[PDB]
Amino acid sequence: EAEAQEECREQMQRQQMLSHCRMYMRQQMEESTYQTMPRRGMEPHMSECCEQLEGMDESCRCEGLRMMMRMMQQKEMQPRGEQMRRMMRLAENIPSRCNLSPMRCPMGGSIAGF
Repeated sequence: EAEAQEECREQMQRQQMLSHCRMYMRQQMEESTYQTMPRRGMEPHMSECCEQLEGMDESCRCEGLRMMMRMMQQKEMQPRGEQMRRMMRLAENIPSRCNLSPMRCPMGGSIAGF
């Protein structure tokens, strides 16, 4: 855990992506029909949160998802087994879209390219 972690954690507050992100979860509920992300112009809902990570420092991005993921469920752990289960894969895809060759993640002093 690098001392610069504070910069990351602090910035996370600014990155209030969880608001739109939370909306995305709800969107998943309604989107339960079309949830399958189409190549032709993907859903903007996901893109909304994408900018936040994308705007968040790379090293901070690692901690961001971890903190946000836990915070998301904590804020309002949506109740759903089969439905949300599918969302899991989609969830990882959201940050993939903004993901970028990460050199090192100060999250527990990663070894390889986290």
